[PDB]
Amino acid sequence: MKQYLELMQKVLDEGTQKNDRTGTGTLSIFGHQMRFNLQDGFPLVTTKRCHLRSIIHELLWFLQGDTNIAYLHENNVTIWDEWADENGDLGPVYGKQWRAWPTPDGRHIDQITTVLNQLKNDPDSRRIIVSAWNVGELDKMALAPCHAFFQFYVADGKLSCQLYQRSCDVFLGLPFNIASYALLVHMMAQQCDLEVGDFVWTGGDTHLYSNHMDQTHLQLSREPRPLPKLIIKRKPESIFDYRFEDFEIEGYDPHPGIKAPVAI
Amino acid sequence: MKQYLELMQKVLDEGTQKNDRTGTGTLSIFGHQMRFNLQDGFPLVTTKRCHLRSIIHELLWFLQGDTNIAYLHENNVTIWDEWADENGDLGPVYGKQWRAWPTPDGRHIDQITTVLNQLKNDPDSRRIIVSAWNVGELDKMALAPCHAFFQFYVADGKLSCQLYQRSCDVFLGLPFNIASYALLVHMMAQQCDLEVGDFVWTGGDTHLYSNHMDQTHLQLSREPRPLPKLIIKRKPESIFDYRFEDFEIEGYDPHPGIKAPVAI
Ligand SMILES: Cc1nc(=O)c2cc(CN(C)c3ccc(C(=O)N[C@@H](CCC(=O)O)C(=O)O)s3)ccc2[nH]1
Ligand SMILES: Cc1nc(=O)c2cc(CN(C)c3ccc(C(=O)N[C@@H](CCC(=O)O)C(=O)O)s3)ccc2[nH]1
Ligand SMILES: *c1cc(=O)[nH]c(=O)n1[C@H]1C[C@H](O)[C@@H](COP(=O)(O)O)O1
Ligand SMILES: *c1cc(=O)[nH]c(=O)n1[C@H]1C[C@H](O)[C@@H](COP(=O)(O)O)O1
Repeated sequence: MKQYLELMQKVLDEGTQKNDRTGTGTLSIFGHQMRFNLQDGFPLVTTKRCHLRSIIHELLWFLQGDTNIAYLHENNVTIWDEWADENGDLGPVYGKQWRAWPTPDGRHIDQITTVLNQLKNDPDSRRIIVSAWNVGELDKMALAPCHAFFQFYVADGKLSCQLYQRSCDVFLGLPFNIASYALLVHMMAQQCDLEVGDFVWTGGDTHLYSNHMDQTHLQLSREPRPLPKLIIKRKPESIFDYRFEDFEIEGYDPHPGIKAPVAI
Repeated sequence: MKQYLELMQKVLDEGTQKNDRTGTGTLSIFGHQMRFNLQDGFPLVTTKRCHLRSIIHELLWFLQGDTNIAYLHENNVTIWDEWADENGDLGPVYGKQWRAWPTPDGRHIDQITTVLNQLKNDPDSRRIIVSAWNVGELDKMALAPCHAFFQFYVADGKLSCQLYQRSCDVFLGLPFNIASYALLVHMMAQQCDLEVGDFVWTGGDTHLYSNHMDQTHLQLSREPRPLPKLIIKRKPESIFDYRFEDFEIEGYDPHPGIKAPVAI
């Protein structure tokens, strides 16, 4: 989509070569922001084919508060397999922090129903935030939160969200991370009787792995297609009540898929 | 500064009227990014005289892990007075989270020592982060962290920093918060023998209070002037050892100060 392909060109035009944790090497920029108006269409990348099925299941998993991959395995999603231990555990990553952030005096905060209650009862709050960056449990996590912190905002009956992604693999994770949060914004807005506004993506270390260069130029030679449309077929009683079958993407005609190795 | 006045105008042309928690009223936008190259000069606003003494003592108060305004008073800095209790405490705000984030099991993480050790031993890390947004202690704080989360980055021997500020009073808090983190970048870079890079500012709810319209219009009438340069006179033996006397600003020629009421 125009924003995404301009980001790729930007990393190529001004990225600095950097060595990294996995030993693969990246081309990197620091600091970027893009905005997607969710009323223009659902932001699912069309210059390569993305698997919506994996995106939806991972988001339903996060919302259930789950951090073990068995659910994802029951649904034929293997995107988190490489970081899971022998028991299928990833440690207190996203789902646990969203649904049960532990306090130092023995409580657990459910940040997702806190946010829902804020949007319903106090939508002009400047504190409507969900953080996955829990400094005291970072060491128990298989991988530190890439999409770390996000904030909601309501203006003129529309819900907007801004995500700070501290680390971003542009080719592989970012198509998935944009679609996932746009989906979350449609579900929140449906629960609060709000319209969808903007998804704003802000990035920290935004990079392209050295072994993704050919597939990046191949993708960069393609014209974006019209954006698909998201249809939710049901309003569940709670945001924790949605299921895969409630969503319908319409009009998605992508270019061929492009395979790329994930750096572990 | 060009970017600062540009944001100021953008909030006026684009802002939506919001009833906020103080019953004052704001015009706000959501999602904004600004980039300051620290090689070009220290970003202290010149279209109004800013008081650097207050900026320095607050940042030094933060690095000492102190949340009691007694120290600020010892140095006659009055900025946090309206939020402290009968004993001068603000609760576990900025300073406490930066130097002793409480783990669920009773320990504390010093995020500043962690960051110094990462910049020295692993500068390619994509995890060099300080979070003041401690979900389990927010209810104890007099005001929730405005400048909430920040990340360091190193490329080509230069140290960059991005701040995510979830709530921003453009006229009062922002000149102050920008100078504050530019200063911290200069001190970290000196301790880690790096050159300064970019200070990237990203805002969430970015606003102008209804009772600052006149002084915002006054400020928008003034030509920005060349940026000052910062000199750190002494190299302390740790980042916890700077003192007010070690910093000099040079070439700071501002337009006259502009007085404006704070919303409490
Ligand atoms: C280096 C690295 N980059 C990543 O983007 C990344 C992503 C996740 C998890 N995640 C959020 C994923 C999103 C997309 C993925 C992926 O493997 N995509 C394949 C297709 C998988 C499928 O069939 O659905 C692809 O798009 O080619 S994995 C975990 C660690 C990571 N590590
Ligand atoms: C509504 C609100 N807006 C703020 O910007 C704000 C800022 C702080 C703390 N802070 C970050 C402060 C920075 C600057 C301030 C101020 O009143 N400045 C005056 C005079 C003080 C001085 O610097 O000598 C000025 O800049 O002229 S207060 C606390 C609560 C807030 N509340
Ligand atoms: C992490 C997880 C996700 O959902 N999407 C992402 O883009 N990533 C990427 C970022 C980086 O390339 C790697 C995580 O490694 P690190 O912790 O930043 O070193 O996966
Ligand atoms: C908070 C403190 C700071 O250092 N900088 C800021 O700009 N502010 C402002 C933001 C907002 O106007 C107010 C805090 O109120 P709220 O918690 O956002 O409702 O102070």
